[PDB]
Amino acid sequence: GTFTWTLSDGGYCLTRWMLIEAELKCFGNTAVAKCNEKHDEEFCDMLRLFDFNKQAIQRLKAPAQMSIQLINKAVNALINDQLIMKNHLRDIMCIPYCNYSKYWYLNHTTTGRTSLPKCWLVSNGSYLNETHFSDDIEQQADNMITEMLQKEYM
Amino acid sequence: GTFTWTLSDSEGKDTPGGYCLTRWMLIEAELKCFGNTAVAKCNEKHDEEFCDMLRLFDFNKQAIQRLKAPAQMSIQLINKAVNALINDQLIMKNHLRDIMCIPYCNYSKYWYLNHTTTGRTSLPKCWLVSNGSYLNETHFSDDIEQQADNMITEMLQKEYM
Amino acid sequence: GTFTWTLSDSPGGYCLTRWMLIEAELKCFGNTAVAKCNEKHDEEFCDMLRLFDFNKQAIQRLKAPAQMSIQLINKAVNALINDQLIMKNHLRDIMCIPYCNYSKYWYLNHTTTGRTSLPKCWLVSNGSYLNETHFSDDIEQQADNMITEMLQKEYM
Amino acid sequence: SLYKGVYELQTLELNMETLNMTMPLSCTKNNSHHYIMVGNETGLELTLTNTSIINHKFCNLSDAHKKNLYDHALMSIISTFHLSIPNFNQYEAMSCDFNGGKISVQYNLSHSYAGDAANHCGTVANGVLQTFMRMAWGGSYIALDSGCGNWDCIMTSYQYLIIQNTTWEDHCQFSRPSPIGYLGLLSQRTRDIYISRRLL
Amino acid sequence: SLYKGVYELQTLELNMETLNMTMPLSCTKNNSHHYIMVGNETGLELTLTNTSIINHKFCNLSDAHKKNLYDHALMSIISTFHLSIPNFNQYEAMSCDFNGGKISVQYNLSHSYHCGTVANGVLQTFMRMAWGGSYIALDSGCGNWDCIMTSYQYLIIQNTTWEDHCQFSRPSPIGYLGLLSQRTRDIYISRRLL
Amino acid sequence: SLYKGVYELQTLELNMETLNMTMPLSCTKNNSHHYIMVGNETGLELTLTNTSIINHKFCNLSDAHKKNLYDHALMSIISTFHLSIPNFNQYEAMSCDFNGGKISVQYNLSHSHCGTVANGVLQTFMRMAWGGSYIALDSGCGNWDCIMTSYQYLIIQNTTWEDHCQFSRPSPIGYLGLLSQRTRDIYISRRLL
Ligand SMILES: *[C@@H]1O[C@H](CO)[C@@H](O[C@@H]2O[C@H](CO)[C@@H](O[C@@H]3O[C@H](CO[C@H]4O[C@H](CO)[C@@H](O)[C@H](O)[C@@H]4O)[C@@H](O)[C@H](O[C@H]4O[C@H](CO)[C@@H](O)[C@H](O)[C@@H]4O[C@H]4O[C@H](CO)[C@@H](O)[C@H](O)[C@@H]4O)[C@@H]3O)[C@H](O)[C@H]2NC(C)=O)[C@H](O)[C@H]1NC(C)=O
Ligand SMILES: *[C@@H]1O[C@H](CO)[C@@H](O[C@@H]2O[C@H](CO)[C@@H](O[C@@H]3O[C@H](CO[C@H]4O[C@H](CO)[C@@H](O)[C@H](O)[C@@H]4O)[C@@H](O)[C@H](O[C@H]4O[C@H](CO)[C@@H](O)[C@H](O)[C@@H]4O[C@H]4O[C@H](CO)[C@@H](O)[C@H](O)[C@@H]4O)[C@@H]3O)[C@H](O)[C@H]2NC(C)=O)[C@H](O)[C@H]1NC(C)=O
Ligand SMILES: *[C@@H]1O[C@H](CO)[C@@H](O[C@@H]2O[C@H](CO)[C@@H](O[C@@H]3O[C@H](CO[C@H]4O[C@H](CO)[C@@H](O)[C@H](O)[C@@H]4O)[C@@H](O)[C@H](O[C@H]4O[C@H](CO)[C@@H](O)[C@H](O)[C@@H]4O[C@H]4O[C@H](CO)[C@@H](O)[C@H](O)[C@@H]4O)[C@@H]3O)[C@H](O)[C@H]2NC(C)=O)[C@H](O)[C@H]1NC(C)=O
Ligand SMILES: *[C@@H]1O[C@H](CO)[C@@H](O[C@@H]2O[C@H](CO)[C@@H](O[C@@H]3O[C@H](CO)[C@@H](O)[C@H](O)[C@@H]3O)[C@H](O)[C@H]2NC(C)=O)[C@H](O)[C@H]1NC(C)=O
Ligand SMILES: *[C@@H]1O[C@H](CO)[C@@H](O[C@@H]2O[C@H](CO)[C@@H](O[C@@H]3O[C@H](CO)[C@@H](O)[C@H](O)[C@@H]3O)[C@H](O)[C@H]2NC(C)=O)[C@H](O)[C@H]1NC(C)=O
Ligand SMILES: *[C@@H]1O[C@H](CO)[C@@H](O[C@@H]2O[C@H](CO)[C@@H](O[C@@H]3O[C@H](CO)[C@@H](O)[C@H](O)[C@@H]3O)[C@H](O)[C@H]2NC(C)=O)[C@H](O)[C@H]1NC(C)=O
Ligand SMILES: *[C@@H]1O[C@H](CO)[C@@H](O[C@@H]2O[C@H](CO)[C@@H](O[C@@H]3O[C@H](CO)[C@@H](O)[C@H](O)[C@@H]3O)[C@H](O)[C@H]2NC(C)=O)[C@H](O)[C@H]1NC(C)=O
Ligand SMILES: *[C@@H]1O[C@H](CO[C@@H]2O[C@@H](C)[C@@H](O)[C@@H](O)[C@@H]2O)[C@@H](O[C@@H]2O[C@H](CO)[C@@H](O)[C@H](O)[C@H]2NC(C)=O)[C@H](O)[C@H]1NC(C)=O
Ligand SMILES: *[C@@H]1O[C@H](CO)[C@@H](O[C@@H]2O[C@H](CO)[C@@H](O)[C@H](O)[C@H]2NC(C)=O)[C@H](O)[C@H]1NC(C)=O
Ligand SMILES: *[C@@H]1O[C@H](CO)[C@@H](O[C@@H]2O[C@H](CO)[C@@H](O)[C@H](O)[C@H]2NC(C)=O)[C@H](O)[C@H]1NC(C)=O
Ligand SMILES: *[C@@H]1O[C@H](CO)[C@@H](O[C@@H]2O[C@H](CO)[C@@H](O)[C@H](O)[C@H]2NC(C)=O)[C@H](O)[C@H]1NC(C)=O
Ligand SMILES: *[C@@H]1O[C@H](CO)[C@@H](O[C@@H]2O[C@H](CO)[C@@H](O)[C@H](O)[C@H]2NC(C)=O)[C@H](O)[C@H]1NC(C)=O
Ligand SMILES: *[C@@H]1O[C@H](CO)[C@@H](O[C@@H]2O[C@H](CO)[C@@H](O)[C@H](O)[C@H]2NC(C)=O)[C@H](O)[C@H]1NC(C)=O
Ligand SMILES: *[C@@H]1O[C@H](CO)[C@@H](O[C@@H]2O[C@H](CO)[C@@H](O)[C@H](O)[C@H]2NC(C)=O)[C@H](O)[C@H]1NC(C)=O
Ligand SMILES: *[C@@H]1O[C@H](CO)[C@@H](O)[C@H](O[C@@H]2O[C@@H](C)[C@@H](O)[C@@H](O)[C@@H]2O)[C@H]1NC(C)=O
Ligand SMILES: *[C@@H]1O[C@H](CO)[C@@H](O)[C@H](O)[C@H]1NC(C)=O
Ligand SMILES: *[C@@H]1O[C@H](CO)[C@@H](O)[C@H](O)[C@H]1NC(C)=O
Repeated sequence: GTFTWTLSDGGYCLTRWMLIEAELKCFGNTAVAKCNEKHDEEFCDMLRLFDFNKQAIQRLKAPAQMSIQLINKAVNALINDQLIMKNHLRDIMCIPYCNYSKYWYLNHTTTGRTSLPKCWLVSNGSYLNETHFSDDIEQQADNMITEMLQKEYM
Repeated sequence: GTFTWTLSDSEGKDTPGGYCLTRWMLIEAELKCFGNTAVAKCNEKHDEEFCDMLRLFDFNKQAIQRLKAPAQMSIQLINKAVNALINDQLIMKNHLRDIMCIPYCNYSKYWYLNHTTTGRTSLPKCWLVSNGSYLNETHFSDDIEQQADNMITEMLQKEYM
Repeated sequence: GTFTWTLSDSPGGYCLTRWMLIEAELKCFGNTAVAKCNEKHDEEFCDMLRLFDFNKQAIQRLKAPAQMSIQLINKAVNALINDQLIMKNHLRDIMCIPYCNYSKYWYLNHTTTGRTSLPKCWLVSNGSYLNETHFSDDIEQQADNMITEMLQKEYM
Repeated sequence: SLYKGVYELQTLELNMETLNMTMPLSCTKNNSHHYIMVGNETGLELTLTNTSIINHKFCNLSDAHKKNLYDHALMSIISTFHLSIPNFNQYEAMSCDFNGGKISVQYNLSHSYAGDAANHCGTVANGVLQTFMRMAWGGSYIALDSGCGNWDCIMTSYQYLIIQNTTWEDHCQFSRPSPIGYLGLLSQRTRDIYISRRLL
Repeated sequence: SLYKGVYELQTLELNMETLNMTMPLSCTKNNSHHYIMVGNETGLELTLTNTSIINHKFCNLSDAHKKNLYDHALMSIISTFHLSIPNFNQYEAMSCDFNGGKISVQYNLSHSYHCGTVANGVLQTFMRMAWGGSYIALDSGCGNWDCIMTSYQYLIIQNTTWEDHCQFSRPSPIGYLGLLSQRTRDIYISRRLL
Repeated sequence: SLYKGVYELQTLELNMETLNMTMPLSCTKNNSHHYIMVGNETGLELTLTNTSIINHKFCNLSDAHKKNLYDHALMSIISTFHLSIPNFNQYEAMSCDFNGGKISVQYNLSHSHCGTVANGVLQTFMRMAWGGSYIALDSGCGNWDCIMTSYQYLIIQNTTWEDHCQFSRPSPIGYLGLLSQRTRDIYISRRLL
């Protein structure tokens, strides 16, 4: 059916081991909460796989023999497999797509507030230039401003 | 993929967007009617055990009224209809919580808040179990309190309009 | 599970061309109606928009095969539609209650703004279509929904 | 039809033929002949009849596969249909002939001991017909003894469901073409099958 | 108690017994016995024992199918149960007897003895089919997945008549409905044409 | 890069290596070699070559299952790959050897060109080793149904852990992406099944 896993830990943090050449990064509840409603965010699906792995290791006995049976059952509660299919279709059709590696987000200069990361797209073996999707970056900047203003008006 | 069945019209006196659990649907209890502001959430969220059960009960009720019965019972209908009624990954979430020693919903018991002067209720949440029995009120008092504030927030927004 | 396909953008909204309709030339829908297809899992109209948009993109972007292939559509089905709406209308048909057969839709159009609601499926019963007097409740609900939206637009 | 003097009720009818290049479309011609079209060249004819065309119990599906002379688009459709039959067990009920790459599949929907109580809610027909009903859903109900109100004990007067390859032609006289029947079956196939061997 | 001075905490217990007309319901009787009921007439008995009922290595399914006789609702439940066992490969571990339309399926858990073995796979499915209170069945009961095991030697599934055996836990449709989704997810390839 | 005078654009790159203990991770070394790693000990090597290794027509899966000497995590991966091939009707195309618990699987891609075996096998490959899988194809994109490569064989064998990622980073996506479509495009091979 649809995802159900709830991240266990407000906000959510990615530790140093989960990031390439980076230290601990934390996102607040406004951005994290979006992972409980949207079905098209690659970042949120990865966020659930990392959280799942963390809990599975801490809570279940590890067998001497390696096994992937837990993920074969848990996977549909964790990720949207049709998001994977969407990026696959974009790839075969020569449309820029997410390979779930690099993500970008906007970070407010005086408050440290961040957006939910969006996937940096790739095409023809490389990352797209910022210019090429600067329109989506600009739209997200306005979306962040809009949410901040609404909170001030509430 | 995603459930599509909507609840049938429950009663001719109760708000049409709400839903009633009749006496035959409850253990040792009389008729309980939930308002539309509770029930409407069953058309939006994919993480409510109570709503999945309402759809199974409503489905059963309609199937036995609208379809011809066979001489022997068949389960072919539910094997096809279930996907339209419940989130099977909600079942999996509760399965995983059990194996990992995390309190979980076994779908038998639910709790809700009921306003003492208006009769307004929340959508019921599942009462969780752990170590062979039910969790204490204290143990999930944080969720009870959160729902109480969510109900207050919704009523204030309605009054504001 | 859930759908993910994003419809190709119109500057906002979506429009059907003449070859997509039965003798009705062209019809364009506003962005505020089309946008609802990204939130709802229960709209037969939105699922058809995705199958048509997919068909168009597959034709324009992929090299034609020597012979027709079904592999592409099978891979894309869940990305494009909610298969449980086929199951829903199937259940409604077998239980003898009005249901959507996906060919005909209706919507309300405000005569002074030109804005329309998202189309709803015209239902059928005893092998034929129901009457505006049979599903009058849904017609009126759509009118109320549009009124609320027009008032919000004036407010904003 | 101007509601409240403000909202005109307008309609839209979709031309699903423009989808023929990427997905199969099915329609009903009349009570006995229903079709699934692929692109603008071929498709399947699904006929409910009282006359058999296959009069043996061989299929040799594995030979067809090795030879690879069949149109893959059509074999895919046959596979989806067959695996969508709930609780299939009476293997003798189906026979086939794939000679030359042609596709021909015949279900025998005949029920033995018909006058034994209702004795009509577990036979193959009760399945094969349910699967059919979905494959040609836009108009298939017209071919049943009872179009609706009966899910489990569905019967028809026809004795055989014969599925054969057919060239493309415009046969959509009763209903419009639609991709929906086929698409719906794709999430149902294999969901409710019986185990025939300890290792599947 | 009373929350915020205005809300009373109230509960529901759902009588899932009324769902018997449309879907199988399962419950637990005690540590060794579990049940799956169909309507108000029949169902399956799931027994954890130290004894055999079948003392051979055959499971003629292609004679059960040719002859019908068996109750289709119950064969569908058996097929769901078996297909959901992950990585089943030890075909000798299961024997059955469908003579006359009766249902009898026996799984040998001693056959495969620690973690990641066949017996554990059989139990992982068991633990879900009778999920509502299945914890009673294990030597441990939590904190383990591929190391789930019982001291019992056999899991035996047989057809019975309807009887109210829901003494340890209440009946619920959830076990069966849950297993319908991961029906073929962990099946190994055995035949290339598959 | 400052947007609206308010937000700085920042990046994040995920280290999917920490997911090794729960799920298989695949990556690209070069055009001929791609890998699937399991845990921190083993995995599969997926090689596109012009050299055959099995050189016979047998694939003794039933024997392998009875003996049970294979690593179950890897047999599971092989089964997911095989059942994901959209129109596999040529039993002769896949030969295997599971002797001693070893895994050796060989697909013959030589009959290529539309709707062929190589097409179906390569499409599955494209997803299993998705991070960089396209570099091994004659046409990177714009062609779904008539996919070709110059390599005659796809050989999958059990290997050991080592850092085999040069072209792309490890990712769980290929495997997980295949699981939901694992049995969706299969021909009927039996009347009763
Ligand atoms: C959802 O549910 C609706 C509700 O029922 C359903 O709508 C119905 O669809 C059918 C099929 O499209 C419509 O049937 C058409 O009816 C007209 C008129 O019929 C009268 O006149 C004929 C004259 O021969 C009489 O026989 C008949 O009894 C009536 O008195 C027919 O003219 C249509 O036939 C033509 O189109 C067919 C399809 O293309 C051709 O196969 C057929 O040969 C006819 O073609 C003519 O035009 C061609 C050029 O365009 C020319 O080349 C030919 O030589 C020929 O001249 C057809 O039978 C029915 O009216 C709809 N009912 C309603 C209430 O709207 C939807 O189909 C269903 N949707 C889905 C997906 O299931
Ligand atoms: C979700 O998780 C929870 C927690 O794990 C689980 O809750 C438990 O459910 C079971 C099943 O209903 C409850 O068990 C019942 O308990 C009563 C009371 O037992 C106590 O009091 C008696 C008093 O004499 C003592 O003897 C006893 O030792 C205990 O102290 C029992 O009376 C129930 O048994 C009767 O009903 C059974 C059928 O359900 C009969 O088979 C049985 O023989 C008994 O029948 C007798 O009485 C009937 C009248 O009621 C009469 O008609 C009969 O003819 C006959 O005379 C039963 O054992 C258990 O208490 C619950 N635990 C908690 C903490 O609440 C949920 O079930 C689980 N849900 C799901 C779906 O998984
Ligand atoms: C999503 O899509 C993107 C875009 O395609 C893709 O990004 C690319 O990922 C690869 C894989 O990580 C990156 O490749 C690395 O590049 C560095 C730098 O390369 C330059 O310098 C070397 C110096 O020798 C030159 O040869 C080269 O031509 C370049 O000029 C390399 O250093 C990396 O190789 C080392 O690390 C590998 C393991 O990480 C080893 O296997 C390899 O042998 C090398 O190891 C040696 O150095 C190590 C240093 O720490 C040392 O520890 C070892 O012991 C040993 O001595 C590697 O080739 C590539 O740059 C990315 N491209 C871009 C545009 O960013 C994503 O991966 C893809 N993601 C997913 C999930 O699909
Ligand atoms: C679907 O059915 C049609 C028939 O209704 C099949 O068409 C034709 O079938 C014959 C069978 O022997 C093919 O063989 C021979 O072809 C030569 C070609 O020159 C012809 O001279 C012979 O008289 C004889 O017909 C014939 O090629 C084939 N037609 C075409 C255009 O290929 C059709 O093949 C069936 N579909 C599939 C997928 O096979
Ligand atoms: C299996 O489920 C069915 C319901 O789905 C259970 O039967 C139902 O039981 C209730 C209470 O006994 C019946 O309600 C009342 O019946 C009397 C009959 O004279 C009527 O006058 C009242 O107005 C009211 O309707 C209900 O009708 C009945 N359902 C049916 C179809 O008859 C059944 O008991 C459950 N079986 C088991 C073993 O638990
Ligand atoms: C369930 O599975 C277990 C294990 O596969 C079966 O038990 C095994 O039975 C064999 C004999 O059939 C035992 O081996 C031999 O036993 C004789 C006894 O006199 C001895 O003289 C030989 O030297 C040899 O040891 C084997 O040890 C035993 N294994 C275990 C773990 O108990 C059991 O029979 C199966 N039961 C059913 C109903 O299928
Ligand atoms: C496979 O992935 C696991 C992660 O799931 C990698 O193991 C992890 O390695 C880090 C660094 O060695 C361990 O961090 C430790 O934190 C404690 C905090 O008190 C500190 O005292 C230790 O000195 C150390 O820094 C982390 O615990 C460990 N995780 C697990 C589950 O053991 C592993 O290296 C990866 N293997 C391969 C081949 O990539
Ligand atoms: C079911 O049998 C187990 C195992 O007992 C042994 O193996 C049997 C196949 C048979 O050959 C027995 O005679 C053997 O003793 C029982 O579990 C063991 O019980 C003993 C105490 O009697 C204890 O020391 C062991 O550690 C237990 N082993 C395990 C795995 O827990 C089990 O109690 C028997 N079940 C019943 C209901 O009697
Ligand atoms: C399926 O294969 C069987 C082989 O046993 C075919 O049956 C016989 O085949 C021999 C040799 O080809 C013939 O001389 C006999 O006359 C055939 N007997 C009958 C009754 O047909 C069978 O024809 C094949 N069926 C299909 C559909 O290919
Ligand atoms: C399943 O069917 C096979 C084949 O009929 C049975 O094996 C035969 O059993 C009979 C009766 O004991 C013997 O006379 C035959 O010699 C056996 N061999 C065969 C293959 O014919 C088998 O016994 C059946 N299942 C059971 C109950 O064990
Ligand atoms: C399991 O099912 C079988 C088959 O329905 C039941 O046994 C039948 O009982 C009737 C009683 O009149 C006899 O006429 C049949 O000949 C029996 N058939 C068989 C195969 O034994 C059996 O009783 C059921 N199990 C239980 C515990 O009731
Ligand atoms: C892969 O398949 C090709 C074709 O099926 C095999 O090549 C054939 O080998 C025979 C000799 O055994 C020659 O007579 C044919 O002319 C060859 N055909 C082609 C197209 O090359 C090849 O041997 C197979 N590879 C393996 C390892 O079995
Ligand atoms: C594998 O061997 C085949 C030959 O059996 C190579 O195929 C062709 O070889 C000729 C040699 O003159 C070239 O001109 C063609 O361009 C090759 N065709 C293709 C599609 O490449 C094939 O190149 C060899 N593959 C590899 C990876 O070395
Ligand atoms: C692939 O798996 C096989 C089987 O486990 C590995 O070969 C075994 O290696 C051990 C020593 O570690 C020997 O004792 C066994 O006799 C070997 N068995 C066989 C069948 O060869 C093999 O090494 C693994 N592949 C790689 C690259 O490590
Ligand atoms: C198909 O042939 C059989 C003989 O084998 C007939 O009995 C079928 O007709 C049946 O009886 C008639 C009187 C009518 O009630 C019909 O509905 C029954 O199915 C015959 N079926 C057809 C369509 O001709
Ligand atoms: C409950 O907790 C106690 C702690 O000592 C433990 O012994 C007992 O087995 C637990 N019960 C269940 C059902 O897990
Ligand atoms: C069929 O016709 C009857 C006539 O009374 C009507 O009540 C029913 O609603 C119609 N609809 C369906 C789907 O049967």
